Amino acid sequence: TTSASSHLNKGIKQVYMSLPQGEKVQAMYIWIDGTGEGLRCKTRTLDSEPKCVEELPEWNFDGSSTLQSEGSNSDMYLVPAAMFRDPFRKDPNKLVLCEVFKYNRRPAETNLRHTCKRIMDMVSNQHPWFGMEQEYTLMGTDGHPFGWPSNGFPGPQGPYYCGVGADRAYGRDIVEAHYRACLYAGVKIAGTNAEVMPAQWEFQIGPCEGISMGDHLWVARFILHRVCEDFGVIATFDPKPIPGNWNGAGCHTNFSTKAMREENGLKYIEEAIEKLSKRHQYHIRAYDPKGGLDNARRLTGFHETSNINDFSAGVANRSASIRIPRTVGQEKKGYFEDRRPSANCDPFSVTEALIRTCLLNETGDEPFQYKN
Amino acid sequence: TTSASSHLNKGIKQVYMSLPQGEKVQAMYIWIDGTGEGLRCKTRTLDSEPKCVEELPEWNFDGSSTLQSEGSNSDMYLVPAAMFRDPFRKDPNKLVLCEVFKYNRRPAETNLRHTCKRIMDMVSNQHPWFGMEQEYTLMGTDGHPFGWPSNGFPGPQGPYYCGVGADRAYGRDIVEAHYRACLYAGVKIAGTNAEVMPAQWEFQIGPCEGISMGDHLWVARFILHRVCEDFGVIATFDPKPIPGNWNGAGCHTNFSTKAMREENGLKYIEEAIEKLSKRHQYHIRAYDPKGGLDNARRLTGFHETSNINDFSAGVANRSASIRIPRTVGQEKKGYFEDRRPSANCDPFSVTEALIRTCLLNETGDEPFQYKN
Amino acid sequence: TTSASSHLNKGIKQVYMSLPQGEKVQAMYIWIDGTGEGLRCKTRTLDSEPKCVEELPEWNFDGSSTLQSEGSNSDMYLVPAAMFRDPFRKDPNKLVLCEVFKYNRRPAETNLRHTCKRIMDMVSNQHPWFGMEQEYTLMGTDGHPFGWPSNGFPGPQGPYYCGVGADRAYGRDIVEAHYRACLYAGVKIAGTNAEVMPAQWEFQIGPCEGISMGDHLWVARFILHRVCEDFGVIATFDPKPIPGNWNGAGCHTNFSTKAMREENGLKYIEEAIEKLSKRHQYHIRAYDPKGGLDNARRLTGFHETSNINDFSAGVANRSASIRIPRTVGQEKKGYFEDRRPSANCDPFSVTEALIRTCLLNETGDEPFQYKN
Amino acid sequence: TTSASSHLNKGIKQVYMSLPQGEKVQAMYIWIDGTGEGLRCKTRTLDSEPKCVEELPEWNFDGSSTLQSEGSNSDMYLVPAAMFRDPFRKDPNKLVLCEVFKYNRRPAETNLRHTCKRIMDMVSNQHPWFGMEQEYTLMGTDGHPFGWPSNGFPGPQGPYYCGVGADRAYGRDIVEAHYRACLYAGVKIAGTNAEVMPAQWEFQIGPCEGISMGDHLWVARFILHRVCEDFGVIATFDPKPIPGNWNGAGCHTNFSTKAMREENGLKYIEEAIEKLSKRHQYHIRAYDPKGGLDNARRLTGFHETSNINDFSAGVANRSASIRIPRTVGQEKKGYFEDRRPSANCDPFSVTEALIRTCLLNETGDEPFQYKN
Amino acid sequence: TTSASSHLNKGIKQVYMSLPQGEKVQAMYIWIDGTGEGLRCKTRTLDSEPKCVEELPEWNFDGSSTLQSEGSNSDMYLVPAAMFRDPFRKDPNKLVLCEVFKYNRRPAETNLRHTCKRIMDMVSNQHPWFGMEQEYTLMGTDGHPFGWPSNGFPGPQGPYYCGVGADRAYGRDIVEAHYRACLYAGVKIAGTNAEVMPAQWEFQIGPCEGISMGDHLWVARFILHRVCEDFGVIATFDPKPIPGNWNGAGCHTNFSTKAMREENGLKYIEEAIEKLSKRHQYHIRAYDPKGGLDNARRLTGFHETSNINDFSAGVANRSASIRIPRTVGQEKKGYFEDRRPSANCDPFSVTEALIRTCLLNETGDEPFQYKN
Ligand SMILES: Nc1ncnc2c1ncn2[C@@H]1O[C@H](COP(=O)(O)OP(=O)(O)O)[C@@H](O)[C@H]1O
Ligand SMILES: Nc1ncnc2c1ncn2[C@@H]1O[C@H](COP(=O)(O)OP(=O)(O)O)[C@@H](O)[C@H]1O
Ligand SMILES: Nc1ncnc2c1ncn2[C@@H]1O[C@H](COP(=O)(O)OP(=O)(O)O)[C@@H](O)[C@H]1O
Ligand SMILES: Nc1ncnc2c1ncn2[C@@H]1O[C@H](COP(=O)(O)OP(=O)(O)O)[C@@H](O)[C@H]1O
Ligand SMILES: Nc1ncnc2c1ncn2[C@@H]1O[C@H](COP(=O)(O)OP(=O)(O)O)[C@@H](O)[C@H]1O
Ligand SMILES: [Mg+2]
Ligand SMILES: [Mg+2]
Ligand SMILES: [Mg+2]
Ligand SMILES: [Mg+2]
Ligand SMILES: [Mg+2]
Ligand SMILES: [Mg+2]
Ligand SMILES: [Mg+2]
Ligand SMILES: [Mg+2]
Ligand SMILES: [Mg+2]
Ligand SMILES: [Mg+2]
Repeated sequence: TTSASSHLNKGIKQVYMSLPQGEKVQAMYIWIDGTGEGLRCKTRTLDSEPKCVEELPEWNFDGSSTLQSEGSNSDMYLVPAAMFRDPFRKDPNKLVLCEVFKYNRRPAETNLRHTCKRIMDMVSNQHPWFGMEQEYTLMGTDGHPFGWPSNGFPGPQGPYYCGVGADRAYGRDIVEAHYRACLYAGVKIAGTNAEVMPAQWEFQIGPCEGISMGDHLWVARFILHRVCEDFGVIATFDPKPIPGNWNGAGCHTNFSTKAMREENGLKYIEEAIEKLSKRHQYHIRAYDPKGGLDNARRLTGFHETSNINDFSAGVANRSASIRIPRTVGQEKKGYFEDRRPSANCDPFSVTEALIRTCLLNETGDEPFQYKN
Repeated sequence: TTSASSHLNKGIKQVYMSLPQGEKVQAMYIWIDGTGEGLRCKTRTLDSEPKCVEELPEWNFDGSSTLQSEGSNSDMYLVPAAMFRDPFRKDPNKLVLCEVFKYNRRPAETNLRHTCKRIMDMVSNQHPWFGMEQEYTLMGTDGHPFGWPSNGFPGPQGPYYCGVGADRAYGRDIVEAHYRACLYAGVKIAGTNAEVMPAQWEFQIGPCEGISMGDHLWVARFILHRVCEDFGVIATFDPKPIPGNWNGAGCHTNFSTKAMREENGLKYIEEAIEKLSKRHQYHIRAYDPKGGLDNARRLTGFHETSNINDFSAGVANRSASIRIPRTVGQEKKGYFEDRRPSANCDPFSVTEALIRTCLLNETGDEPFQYKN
Repeated sequence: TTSASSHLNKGIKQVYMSLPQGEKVQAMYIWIDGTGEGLRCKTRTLDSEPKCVEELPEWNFDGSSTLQSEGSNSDMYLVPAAMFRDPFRKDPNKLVLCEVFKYNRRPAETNLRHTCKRIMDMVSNQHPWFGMEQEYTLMGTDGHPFGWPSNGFPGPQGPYYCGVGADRAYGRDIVEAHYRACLYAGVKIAGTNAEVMPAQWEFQIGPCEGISMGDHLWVARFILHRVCEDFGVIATFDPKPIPGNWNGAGCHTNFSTKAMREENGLKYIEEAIEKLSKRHQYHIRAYDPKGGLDNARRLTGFHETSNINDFSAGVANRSASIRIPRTVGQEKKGYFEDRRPSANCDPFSVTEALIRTCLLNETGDEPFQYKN
Repeated sequence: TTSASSHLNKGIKQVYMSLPQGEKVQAMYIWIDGTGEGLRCKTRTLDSEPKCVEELPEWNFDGSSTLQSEGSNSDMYLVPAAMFRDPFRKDPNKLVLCEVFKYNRRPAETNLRHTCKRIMDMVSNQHPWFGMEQEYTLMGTDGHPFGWPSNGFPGPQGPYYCGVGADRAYGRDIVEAHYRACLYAGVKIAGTNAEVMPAQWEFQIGPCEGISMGDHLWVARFILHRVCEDFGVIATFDPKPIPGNWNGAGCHTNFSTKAMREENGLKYIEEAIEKLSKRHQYHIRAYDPKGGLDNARRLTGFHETSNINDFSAGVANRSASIRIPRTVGQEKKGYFEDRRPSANCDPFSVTEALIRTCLLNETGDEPFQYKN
Repeated sequence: TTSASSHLNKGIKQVYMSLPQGEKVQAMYIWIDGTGEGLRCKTRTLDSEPKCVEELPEWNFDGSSTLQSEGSNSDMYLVPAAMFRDPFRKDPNKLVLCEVFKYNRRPAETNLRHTCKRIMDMVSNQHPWFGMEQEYTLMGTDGHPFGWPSNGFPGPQGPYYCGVGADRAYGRDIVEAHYRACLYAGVKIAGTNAEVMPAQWEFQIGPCEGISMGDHLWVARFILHRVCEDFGVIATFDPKPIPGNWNGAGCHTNFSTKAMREENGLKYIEEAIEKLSKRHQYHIRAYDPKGGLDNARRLTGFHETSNINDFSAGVANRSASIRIPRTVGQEKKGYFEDRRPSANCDPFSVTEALIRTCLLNETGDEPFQYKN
């Protein structure tokens, strides 16, 4: 059910961690791996506490161990990009998110922040905002959802959405610890709730400005993985973890600009939606690390989902693939929600695709190569 | 016996919860389900601590999954009504109880605090007071009462009422934690005691004036469910959890007015009882969430219970439909107790029916006209 | 072996008990039930901290559940008698001992404090002092002594009296916790030691004047029951728990008066012993809740016990019915010990009979009825 | 879970049963108790092997222990009615089914065979034939269906009907043993199959003539109970053991006479159905051991059942109350089926009601007192 | 629950017991110890198979180990009295029941067959017949009844008497094995049934003539003990093993003579009843191994038992001290039943007392010496 490491005595760990540290500081480097969905990390000591992200050194790792290079020139580079406070070691320790490069100082295949930042630099004038809702399922060490009957199923759906009670919610300790850890670290977490099927949860981040959204999301999921490791369970972002009559997991994203946020933005929202209506296949390709075969499992037209190759829009409709909140419609200003993306999406890719389609008016099936 | 969640290590949870929070504040929203006897909740972050229930925003939820709407017009509203301190995440965090309205901004089917408040407003002058006694049973995850022998029974009744000892009281930790948490939160809890069958307990709320009774009781129920979830057991309000020669569970209500309290209260008490004597079927219908089917299994005439179809009153008689305390009878002032309502009743409905029948001098088998 | 409640996580309980209370305070009422040996309790909240036992209101309970009345007029009365401060909830909470009356406002059958206090205050001038040694057996939830081999026995007696090893003493945690709890509450506890048979212990209380003996002993018994409930074991006062070649349980009593305790008090000690020599059957009947059937199984002339119906006395003779300490004999001052009472005796009855026979002068098979 | 008795070593019992018997013989008596749905048994020793049911003597039992009489005149009589070979002890030992009589020689309250025999005798010319389909569910000692996940459910329905494999058929050994034992005993068992709900099964008895149908069915039930006791599981005939979206249990009955079995009997079948369509309420009341409240939980129009308050007929319609097999319809002769009776019905009552309504042309609400 | 020796592999033993024996024969001796209710046994080898009990030789044992002598003159004699076939080792091995004498060749204290034989020889001409019903309870090694919930109780009484099913009959395999072993051995066993309390059973021995009754009953007790040892459980004959609202155990006895058996024996039956009605205390003293202390705990007036201090008679009344079967009453010949003796009685004493009081017209509280 749970891993062997979770059966050790944690009082010993607390006793050891209670010791005073001294004068030197710990820093943890984190980066994306070659599969486009994993994460890796390492630790090193520093002589004094940094005050900003740009006053700490670069590093390197062995690329042949993460299938990002060959043995002859396995060396790769790590360049810091953003830093936060460390909730597992407390102040003055830090967490560092880095960018990958090849031995010739060129971005790696799975490095998309490089282009996303350049794209954001152009529209900084109107400075949009993003907010995403991440869903996940807690799994045991034997390949079954945590807390489910051994080789069986719980009752039918209907009582588990936003439920309270020992027979209606599984694993709230993880959620509470994750919430507090994100708040302490400095990730702007906005809320949480339980999902339709048991052992399924959700948390939301934002609104975030420009490039910071992807960094915030990535650090949040790193923290989730670390906490789950502490408790001895597994967190998975698979879009369809359990086949059959059980809901899937998505990553709905909310978007707005200054024009929409101002008075009478509904017309701008409408024009943006009409622009989006003509790039369905391009966006579907963008929203998946494997081109869309993963999202093919989830999007089937039922269980509060729309069809893979059908575009629609509406107000208060949760199966339209794009919806306007009723309050937003009534007030004639706000944002709109896109609910095609999958749970294992890449925030940089999704955000860049949306920005390109909406603000730069470009069309086709291949992104415009370069802009000044 | 106990849930899998209860077998995780709680020291980790404690160390995570001991971190400083910062400047943000957490708030939990609670509302009543579409079946009339369930609860749901979810959380959000706020920029600063509120100091009144009128200075925090509204929200919404998906009604399709709570059995109160359909997909096309699923969205529903939430309007805060009362506020308390959060005992699970201490200050400055809060918890909020709210009402439910549908898309056209009309009260939902299961919302009755609206009318209850509207009528308490017009009855205000008499300053009515209420007090209620809630009973419940503790159950394991396998469907048997907590602590009972596996596929068996404990000894016969008689030594379990207000008992002390490892062989006479089951699950006192839950009770102690629940009472302390209620006091911290600010609910008007008045006491507790053990009941006739083992693993059965009770707590009392009040006295409180007017509309506050319902929200106090509902918040106490939510706190109990949360504490039981933390410990890994289930709390049920079923009127007849175990068939046979075992006691049921009820919700005795106490009623009073300023005239009955100041002096010569028996004169008003007797006439109120007389007026209540001729609305038996109406009150029985009001006291149940499903028209009275559930209560039929409890009220049978024995086990210190009155019959369903018979009305009675007396002094110090615990087998009647209405009881008058001996001290009240002696001192000529006080209150009287109604023993018909079942353990899974709705306080809003109960108090509304009581006020209508007693103080408004109404009659008939139908709810009265819109106003009074 | 141990109860199911003992297998819950107590860190959660401590965390919930680690919250501030506020302005309101809790009081726990305790009284003796209709069997003459059981205890019951209830809790209620007060607006402010009481300063003396005279500030507490009276209360009531349902006598049909406790086997002391009928459902028609089950209601009884509770009137506080003594007050201590609660060691399970810390300051400013309290626990209060009460005596029971019938609905006529007269004492109940098992209420003996009423006459005991009246007799005590009639000889108060003499300043009588009492001390009692209470012993008990720790039992598992399956009906066997705690820590004993499953269905087996430990070695023969001889090494367990005041043993100091893991193979010589069973359950010292309970003993230490009980000692500290009594000291914090304010009971007049004087010492403890392990007994001849494994898993058997004893504690001493006194000396205290007049009517305080019964109150102190009863409150100590309640505290022991609560602590054992916390740890998940059972404490029993049965005079002969294990049949065969194993020691029994008794409650020796020490008695003193101002006349004695002075220079050459041995004269009065011997005079009182001779006076007591005449009422053996009366004292034997008094010393047992059920007239002496229980004490028959213990008093058999073996294991340092005297015969049931044979009176004897001597200095430093532990096999006699009455014993005088050797130091008392050497100094010619002090007290004498009565070894007849059984472990489940009633202090009020025992002390009243002792004073009747020693300070007052009474004879015959019945007590003097006209208040003396 | 399974019973404690099932964990003993059965090789010892086999070794003991291998002993040669001798010249004495054993006989087991079986009868119905006061609840109307229970069986009891006991054993006697005989001097020689009987050749027919006429050679066995009468006996008696204490009726105060089966709630069938009072303690003053508790004696009741047993009169043998049918005989079979014993499959648990093998030849020459016997099984005997008996009728119950009162101390004054009047039939007991739950003795319907007495009237059924006369009713069947008065219509011996037609040579009626009957056939019943008994459905049942296997349960563990913990109260859940055998083989189901602990506190959980198996997959949705559809693959279990007439299933084969370790994951779609639970407990086939019991079915095999029961079939073989019935064949050895001499009961007319026609077939068996697995049912829609996992752990649910069915077996068919018939065709039998006249009064023998009830005897065969009762003996079959007894043998099933004994086999399940040997294996350590429980067999329940409750119409609706699991609430929700799961199948119930019925006791469909097949009926025909010589005229119907002859050529062009479809006319007789149709007129019988016609005259049967008038006494729906009477037949519903007769088809229940308690009166019909039990069958109300199964007949609701769902999962291949007709509504309790409506009467309907058809050829291939399995949702109607009466059905006519397609083969019968094509060939113009045969039998017809009744699908109303519940799983825990009494065959004597069912057959008596069918005969009275169809062949004796009775009408009204109360049975004709004498003769028909 | 079950003993360690019952967890061994029994196939090995079964393999070993299949070896051909040879020309030697084993014989096991059985005798009653000094407590008056315990059995002992041992085995020896014989050269040839004996044909009658007179061919077996004498033997001896060490009485110091059975508390029947002292260490100096410890030797005691054994004299064969009856012979049976061995069911545990099969033919041609034997069982032998013996009498006990001390070193000077006269009966020991607990040897009553010596006197019973002479008393029976005195009245041989009347051909008395006896029959007894033995009740017993099965227990685990932990001290609780076999199959009972761990530290709990099953449902209330009512369904267990003569029950069938996994949930209402505990340990039928032992009953079956004991029945078959007795039949093979040659004991006159007449039947068996399940009793009111779960795990309680009964078997009937008779009708035996004269002195053979005690021999048959003792051998049956021994066989039951050996079978239970094989299965790993304990059989206890205590009259009241479980205090409370649970049935006790008795050893009812049935008696007749040739005159009673012949026509119009009712006069002799009632004559004997009236003759017995005036020696209640003497018979109560004789019907116990310790003067009647044990039986006092069973006879209390309820649970179909008569009061210890009263004598009664009637027809078909199971609450009286004596009873005449309704069949006997309807006819004018038969037998009568005495329900006073306890489960742990001695058949020799019971039969001797009945004969002396009913056929020798003895009087007083002492037995007449020598012949009558
Ligand atoms: N003006 C805005 N621009 C972008 N995102 C916004 C804006 N206002 C709110 N959001 C985001 O919308 C999200 C709301 O998600 P959620 O409450 O789960 O909506 P729903 O449950 O109705 O899909 C929040 O994460 C928030 O950050
Ligand atoms: N004047 C009053 N008006 C209304 N309710 C009152 C008044 N005084 C006391 N009560 C209520 O009466 C209740 C007493 O309940 P409880 O003591 O459990 O009743 P019982 O003694 O029948 O068990 C308390 O919850 C309290 O709030
Ligand atoms: N003057 C006195 N009057 C009454 N009791 C006394 C007096 N002096 C001591 N005692 C009591 O005698 C009790 C028994 O002492 P204890 O240590 O048990 O000695 P022992 O075990 O040898 O009997 C103590 O609890 C003490 O309070
Ligand atoms: N001529 C007949 N008269 C009465 N009953 C019959 C006749 N022929 C067959 N039956 C009965 O019909 C039943 C058919 O059982 P089954 O095939 O399970 O029914 P279904 O086809 O509805 O599942 C058998 O139990 C059999 O005894
Ligand atoms: N003629 C008789 N003389 C003596 N004993 C008899 C006679 N007939 C039957 N019995 C005895 O009756 C006993 C059976 O009684 P039982 O069936 O237990 O009756 P119940 O259970 O109603 O008390 C047998 O042990 C048998 O020895
Ligand atoms: Mg959301
Ligand atoms: Mg959304
Ligand atoms: Mg109350
Ligand atoms: Mg009350
Ligand atoms: Mg001492
Ligand atoms: Mg002492
Ligand atoms: Mg069928
Ligand atoms: Mg059919
Ligand atoms: Mg019998
Ligand atoms: Mg009998």
